[PDB]
Parts: sequence; structure tokens; C-alpha cells
Amino acid sequence: AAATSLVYDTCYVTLTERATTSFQRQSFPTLKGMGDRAFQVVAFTIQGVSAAPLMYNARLYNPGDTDSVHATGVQLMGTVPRTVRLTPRVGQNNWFFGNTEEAETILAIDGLVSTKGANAPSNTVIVTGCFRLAPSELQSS
Amino acid sequence: AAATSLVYDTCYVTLTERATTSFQRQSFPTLKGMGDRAFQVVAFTIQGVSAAPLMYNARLYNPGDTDSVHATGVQLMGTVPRTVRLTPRVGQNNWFFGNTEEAETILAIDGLVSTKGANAPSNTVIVTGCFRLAPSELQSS
Amino acid sequence: AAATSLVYDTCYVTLTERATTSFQRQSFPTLKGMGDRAFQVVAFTIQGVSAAPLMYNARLYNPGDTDSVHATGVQLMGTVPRTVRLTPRVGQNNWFFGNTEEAETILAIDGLVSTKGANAPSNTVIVTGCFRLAPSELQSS
Amino acid sequence: AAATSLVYDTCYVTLTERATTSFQRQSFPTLKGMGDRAFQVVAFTIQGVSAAPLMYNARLYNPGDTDSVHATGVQLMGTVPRTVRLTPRVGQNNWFFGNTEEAETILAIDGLVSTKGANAPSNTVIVTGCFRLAPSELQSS
Amino acid sequence: AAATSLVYDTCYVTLTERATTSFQRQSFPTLKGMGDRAFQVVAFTIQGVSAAPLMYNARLYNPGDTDSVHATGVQLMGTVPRTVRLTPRVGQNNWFFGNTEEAETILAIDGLVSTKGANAPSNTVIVTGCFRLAPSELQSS
Amino acid sequence: AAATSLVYDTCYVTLTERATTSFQRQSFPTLKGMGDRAFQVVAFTIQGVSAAPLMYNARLYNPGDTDSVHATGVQLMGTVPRTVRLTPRVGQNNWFFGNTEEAETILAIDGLVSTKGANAPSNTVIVTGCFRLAPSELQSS
Amino acid sequence: AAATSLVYDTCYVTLTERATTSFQRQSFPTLKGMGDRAFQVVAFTIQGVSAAPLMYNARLYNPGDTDSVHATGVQLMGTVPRTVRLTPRVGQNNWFFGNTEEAETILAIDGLVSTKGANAPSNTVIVTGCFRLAPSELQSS
Amino acid sequence: AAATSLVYDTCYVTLTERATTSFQRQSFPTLKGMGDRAFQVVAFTIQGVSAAPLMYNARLYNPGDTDSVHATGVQLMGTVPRTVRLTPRVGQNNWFFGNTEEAETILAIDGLVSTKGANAPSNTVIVTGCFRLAPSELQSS
Repeated sequence: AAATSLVYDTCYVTLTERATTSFQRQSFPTLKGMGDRAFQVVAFTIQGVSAAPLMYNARLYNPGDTDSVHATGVQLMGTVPRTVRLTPRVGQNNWFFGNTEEAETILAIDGLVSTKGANAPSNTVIVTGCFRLAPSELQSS
Repeated sequence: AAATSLVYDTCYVTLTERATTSFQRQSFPTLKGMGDRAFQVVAFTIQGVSAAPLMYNARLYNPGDTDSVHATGVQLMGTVPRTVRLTPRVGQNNWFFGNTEEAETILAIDGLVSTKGANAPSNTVIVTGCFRLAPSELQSS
Repeated sequence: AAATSLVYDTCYVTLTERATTSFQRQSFPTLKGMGDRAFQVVAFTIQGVSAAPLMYNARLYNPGDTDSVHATGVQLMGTVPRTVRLTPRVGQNNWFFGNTEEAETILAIDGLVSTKGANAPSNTVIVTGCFRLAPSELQSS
Repeated sequence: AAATSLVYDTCYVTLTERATTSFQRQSFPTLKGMGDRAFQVVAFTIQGVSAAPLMYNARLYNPGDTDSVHATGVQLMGTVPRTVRLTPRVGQNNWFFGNTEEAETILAIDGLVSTKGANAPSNTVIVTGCFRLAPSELQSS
Repeated sequence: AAATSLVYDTCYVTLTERATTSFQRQSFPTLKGMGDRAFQVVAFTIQGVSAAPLMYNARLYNPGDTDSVHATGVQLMGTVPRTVRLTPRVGQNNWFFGNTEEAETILAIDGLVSTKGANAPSNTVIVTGCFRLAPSELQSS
Repeated sequence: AAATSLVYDTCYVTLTERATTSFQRQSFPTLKGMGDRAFQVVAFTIQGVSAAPLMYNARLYNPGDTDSVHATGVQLMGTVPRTVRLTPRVGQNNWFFGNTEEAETILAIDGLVSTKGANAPSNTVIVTGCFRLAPSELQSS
Repeated sequence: AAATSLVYDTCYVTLTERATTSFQRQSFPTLKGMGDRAFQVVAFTIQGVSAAPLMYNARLYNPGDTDSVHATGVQLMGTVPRTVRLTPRVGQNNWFFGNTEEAETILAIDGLVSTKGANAPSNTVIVTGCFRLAPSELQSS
Repeated sequence: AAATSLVYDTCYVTLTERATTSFQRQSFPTLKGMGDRAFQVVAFTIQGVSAAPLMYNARLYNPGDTDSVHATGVQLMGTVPRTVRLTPRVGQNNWFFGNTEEAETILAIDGLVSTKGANAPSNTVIVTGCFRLAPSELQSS
């Protein structure tokens, strides 16, 4: 019997008006280089500052889905950091197997503007994931 | 943070002796036209009347499965409405992502006869689903 | 007996100085495409950010009224999201019948400026409605 | 001060496959001939027998609406009486003023079939309303 | 969030034998000049003195109704003030939107005589309304 | 005996650097058009946003005074709404008689700058008064 | 309503140094011949004896995954039976639908050696699965 | 030590007037294909619908008996499903060894008519068995 580990990884980014920013396995330091060991999304924390009015929407993906099974819903962005926590419930947190490709999408954050055609002001978003890890699937000699 | 909504949708149908009736996303009014927002099956209620002896079997599908992961098992049909409730347990209720195709199967109900080659008498079945809905995955301007 | 469903829908917008933004049935994704089934306003949540000083006033309409029966009263807008909740009491929440036209007004938000003739700075408003839904009024075959 | 009266009225009918049966003020004996005194729907009880499989859907109207604000949802009909009770909640029970026209619709019951083009078998439906009555609006001499 | 105000307004009148006296928005001082802000009837108090036998009947109207949804029922009038209180229950107190026309009817009081063709003796009636007020629907600059 | 009513009225404004903005009877919708009925200041709520550093000072006047008997003291203004409540104690809340002139001053708000000769940046202030109202002083026929 | 059955199935094997032994649906007697009825992994018990030092690693697969979502982690093997229990948590136990192919992988056990190129000594492993079974998806006549 | 499994299997049928329908090992999906592992009857549930008056009698057999050691006794059949549960007590539930032949009889249901020579109307019967299973009797390599 080998106990499950728990880790917090974190990348960040600047959002773009009519675009979606993808956070894949490679986006999270530890997950990117931990090797062949499965993992699961426990919770995600999203902090966000924008120089001017601006919205976003963080969406959690299940492994191999073409679209997100969970989301935070549009969030406003002020000139001050504001945090939102996304938590998957049953059926929104299937485990990603050990060999999940580096480019696999985990969390995607859409950028949105309320005035047609407008462009996103300066803005930053810090995304922190909380993941469980099953035992390493080691190689024999 | 945006709370999960809960909705009851309902279609119906006449079953056919050696056929399976599929209830897809489009079969449920609200789900059909709610747009890009994920959902999950909470419970299903099946009512059924048959003019003569006749059986059926409601089966719950997970998203994208070729076969059902849960079922009610064959049920008899009398000349009076009789209700059965199907409830998914963990692993039988994965969430369907927001962009799930309209033709995706959710619940399938097989029609059965106990005498070889016989045909199904007049019969109706009312199917009501209970679904959870994640936040809408809106578009930017 | 068929239980009432509860749903959260949400659109957003940029307000204009001496104009009123109308949120009609079509403005809410689920309501827009759920078909012929009545609904009622439970509560409305309004979040708002403005790049510079700016006011607004959300007003709830009863079905078919020429004017709003409830309102939040003018609200100030800062460079940071600030939420206000509008809740109808008895007589301010009559049900909208199933066939309510898509263009029917539910919530209207006026934009206001404190200096004569001034124009509204960049601003966004996220509006979330909480609605009850009566059973679907289905068609026969 | 004059206390509110409470009355139970009741008509019945045979439903038709792709038609809607309207129960108007005139359909209820007492309401039809009580004169100029307002009233309100408290509850409705619907009993139903059908010689063969058949569905129906009772829908409550508010005064002067073009469509129903409440409904029971489709109900199955067996060869034995089965009762359903419809109860309006706030916003679904506005009072009908004393001079409400005899032809005003209160409850409408749709008839439905699960097989395209089929016809409704023998069937009866007993509808009982429970209404509150405000004081009579009498005439002077 | 802006709290609801509560106000007591009051007009009076002499009743006429086979006539109905209408108390419209303009009849109540504050309501007449408060501007664009919705309101609701909480309770009405009616005091009445008559030099000789005489009856009356106060009736509450919902907004835009052609007839009253509530009433006190005929009341006798003595040579001494006698008060009656009319209180709307759910469905008899819908809110009047902010722009309700000044001539809109709220309470109507019928005058009645027990002897055919007789005329009403000297009489006065003091009517006091209790109303809730939603926030003012202000104009922008 | 006629109970005292309680009302919330509200106007707003943009402040000017070395000027005082007066809120008179006419500035409050209901008070402006309620007619001949006395009133008293219960409390005042002042919200304020400023695009840049800026101060203000709300001062309550007694009826007919040449200067304010109460004040909030200078308040700072940030890029986010900040509320302050002014409440009169005994001797600072004398009643204004029914015929108080429309131009009578109730609350005055001074605008202030910390750098000599500087000008006030964009700014808005929402002022809400809470007033008690004595019975209407009606006219005879 | 038909209750879920619970079954224990068990196969065994000799592990090979740099190879992975797959336990598919066919490997478990009952599952192999039970027909079209879905099932789920509850727990797995692995017993193991090795004539000389030797390691192994049991890994649980979700249905249709290319890699395992759970594992026991490398385990040592002595000259005496030693048991380890593998239990899936949420997201590691999705149900396998009724028509799951006989060759579908459920549990895979890797064989490992600590000295490069060495070969595995005599060894046996007994694997017992605990599975839940949904109702049979029967055929009509 | 290996725990006993518990399974629910279920077949169905149309009964014939003066005939006995046998449910053998092969009639139950799981039992038919589970291989060499003994089992025992825990309980049997029998549901039954008949288009017209008709009787039946379910009888439990011990392994290898020429006649049933337990029975439900004649049961009436209505136009509505009616369930009966048969439970063996000690001496009526001997275990069937692993190699029990597929054609071995477990439960037999006689069809009966109350009028001499009459024929059975349309009818269906759903039979569900509850069985305990001893460990599999596996083969060596």
C-alpha cells in the first residue's frame, strides 16, 4: 500500500479578448516533469487583476474531452486581485492516467469583453491547481 | 463562484417490440436549447402503461459510451401507470460537456415481448430526467 | 405531480450614459431555448466594474408591464467588481407564462452620469438571474 | 370586515388527442352564477381514467394570460382513476376580479398520444377547483 | 441595496347614492407627486359617518384591472365614525409600476341605499392607504 | 390617531473643488411632491467614488439655519465606492414644517482638495435620506 | 427497481521480468461469461510469492484508457505469500458498460527486477477482483 | 479465505395453460456462463401480468430432485404487475455444485386455468433469482 500524494502547481498568464488560454499538463511544473504517474484535479484557485473592466471564465476539462465539464462562469476583473475557487464534484474529476500527453488540456480560461470588438486591457491571472497523485508507474531493469 | 442549477426535463414515447428507443440531448427541451453548458444525470423517472402484457428496460449511458453503464432491468407493464426510478451511482454519472452533440444518447429504453415474434400492444412511457447544470460557457464580444 | 426546477442564467453588457439596457427572455441562454414552460424570477445578482465614476440602476419588470415594479436604486461603480442582489417580494414576481415572447423585458439597467452630458467610461456588468420553472407544456403526436 | 368564503366546484370531460379542453368560469357551476365577486384558485384536483394508454397535461392560467403559468406536466392514464393535484404558488394565483367574463380560461387540459396520429381511447377526467371568494360587489337601489 | 419605504396617504369624500367614487393615484398626495417609483397597497383604513342610514362598499383594484379583486362588502353608516380595514392577501396586491398614470384607480367606494331611488344623506368618508415604495427610478444627466 | 410614515429619497451629484453642493427639499423626489406635510431627517447615507484623490464633507442643516448643526467631517474618496452614514442626535433633527420651501437646504456637501488651487477629478456622490412624515395637512372643500 | 449484485472473481499468473501481465474481462470467469451487463471495480486483492527477490506493481485501468489511473506502487516479493489491496477512489472507478470487449484491460501487473537484465525467479500472483453488477441488458423475443 | 459473492439473475417468459415452464441453470445469464463454481438459491422474485384471469404456481427445486421441495401456491394474475417472493428455508436450499449441468432445473412455473380446457390469455412473468456463489474451482496450468 502506497499513500496518495497531494501537490499544488501554478502557472499564470495574460488573457486575450476573444481567445481561450489553455493550461495543459506541461503548464504545471511538477506535473510536466513527474513522469508516468496518474493524477486528479482537486481544486483550482484563480486570481485576477485587470487594468480596466474585463471578464474571464475558467473551465475544467475531464481527461480527453473536447469541451469543459465544469466552469466558474464569467467573472469581472478589477484593478485589484480577486480570487475564485473552482472545485469539481463527482463526474467532473476523472483521473488522468500516468501517460497523459503534455499537451492535454486541464483548465482553459476564456477572455471576454462587454463591448463588441473591444480589446483586453493589461491583465494577469494566476492559476493554482491542487492535484492528487497515484503511485509512480516505474520501469524494470 | 456560480451555483449549480437543477432541472427536470421530460419527453415520452410508444415502445416497439424488438427495438430500442433512444432519448438524446435533443429529446429534453431545456437541454436541447440551453446552449454550451455541461450537465449531469441525477435521476430518471419512468412511468409506463401498456394495453396488454409488455416489458421494457431503461438504460443509462455515460457520455460517449457505446453501451449503457446502468439499467433498471426488465419491468412489467400493466393497464395502469407504474413508476420506476433509475439513479446513477459513482462512475455511472460522468458529466456531459457543454458542447455535447444533440444526437448524443443519454437514456435508451428497450421494448420486450415474452412470446417469440409477438408485437407490442398500445403503450406509453413518460421519461423524466433530473439534471445538474454547470455555468454557461459564454462567448466574448 | 412534477417538481419545479431552478436555474441560473447569465448575460452581461457595457452600459451607456443616457440609455437603458434591456435583458429580455432571449438574453438568458436557457430561458431563450427551453421552449413552452413558464418561469419566475427568484433573485438577480448584478456585478459591476467601471474604469471611472459611473452609476446604474437595475429594475425588475413584471410580465407585460410598461415599467418596472422593483429596482435596486442607483448604484456607484468603482474600478473593482461590486455586487448587488435584487430580490422581488410578493406582487413583484408574477410568473411569465410558457409562451412569453423572446423580446419580453425582464430586467432593465439604466446607465447614469452625475455631470450633465458626460459619457460613460469603460464598464462591464454581469447579470445573473435565478428562475423557477413550471413543467414543460409539451405537444401531442 | 367580511370573511372570505371557500368553495369547491367541479366539471368533467372527455379529452381529444390533439386538442386542448378549456375550463372557463362558466364551466364551474357556482362561479358561473355567483355574480360580481372576485375569486382565486387555491388548488385543483384532477382524476382520470382511460380505456387505453393516453396522456394529459393540466395547466393553470392567471387571469387574462394567453398561456398557462403553471402545469402538472404530462400524466399517464390507466384503466383506473388516478388523481393529481395542482397547486399554484405565489405569482401563479392572481385574483380574478368580480366581472371576469364567463368565457375566461382558468384551467386547460391538453390531450396527448405517444404514437403519431393516433386517436384517444375512451377517457374521462374529473376536475375540481378550490376557490376563495371576496365579498359580493352589490348594486344600490 | 436600498430599503423599501412605507407611507400613509389619505384623501376623503362625500358618497353619492347610486355612484362609485374612485380614488386614483392622484387622490393620494405623496403618490401623486413622488415621481417614477413603484408602490404597493399594504392596507386601507376607511372611516365613515352618515347623518342618516346609508351603506358603502370599498373595493381594492389590482393595477390595470377593469374591476376590483377585493372588497369590504357593504358597510352600514351611523351618525358616528366607524372604521373598517381592508387588507389585500396574495394575488390582490400586485405592485403598481413607477410610471402608473395619475388617473389609475386604486380603491373605489360604492354608495348604496336600501330604499329604491332614495338619495344619500350628508356623509363623509376618510380613506387612508398604507403603501410600500420601491427605489426611485432616477434620470441620468 | 394617524401613524408616521418613513421614506427613503435619493439624489446624487458631481462635486466641485471649492464649492458646496446643496440638497434642498426639491432634490428629494418624494419630499418635493408630497405637499403640505411636515418631515424629519432620520439618517443620511453618502456613497462616493472619485477618479483621483479628493475629499468631501456632508453637513446636516436644521430647518432655517444659516449653517449646519452636524457634519461627517472630511472624507477621503477612492476609485471605489465608500459609504458613510450621518445621523442626527437630539437638537440636530428639528422637524421641517409642511410648507417648507422647495429651496430650503437640508444637506450640503463641500468639495475639498489638498493641493492649493487644484481641481476635482471625475467624481460621483449618491445621497440617500431617511425621513419621517407627519400626517398630510389637507384642504377643505 | 433491481438491486446491484456483488461478485468476487479470481485468476492468477507467473510474472516475467520486463513484461506486463494484463488481466482483461476474459481473465475473470464470471465477468467473461455473464453477458451484457455493466460492472464496476470495487477492490482488488493481490497475493504474491517469489522464490527469490522480485518486485511487481499492480495497476488499475479505467474503461478504455491507454494507461492506468491507479496503482499499488512497486511491491517486494518474498518466499512467503504477502497480500496487498488496491482500492479505487472517485474518478478511478468508472463503470465498464455491458458490452465491454473480452480483451479489455482491467488490471495490469508489471514485473520488475532490481539488477539490470536479471530474470524473474519462480513466482506466482493471485489476483482477486470485487465487482458490482448492474442489471442484465436482456434481449426481446 | 475467499468471501461468498451474491448475484441477481433474471429471465422471463409467457406461460401456457396446461404446461410447466422450467428455469434451468442456462436460463440465468450469469449462472450459465460463470463456470465451475457452486451456488445457492437465496430468494426468488416473481412478477406477473395477464390480459385476462389466469393462475400460476412457482416451485423451487433442490439440486437433482424430480419434484419441487417448495412452492408459492397458485397465484392469480391481473392486468397489472403483481409480485410474489419465494424464499427457501432450511432443507429447501441445498447448494448446487460447480459442475451443475446447464439443463438442471431450479425453478418451474406451472400455468393454470380455472375453466376446463380453456387457453391462457396474453401473459408475461419476470423471474429474478438471488444466488450465493462459492469460490471458483479453477484449473491448473
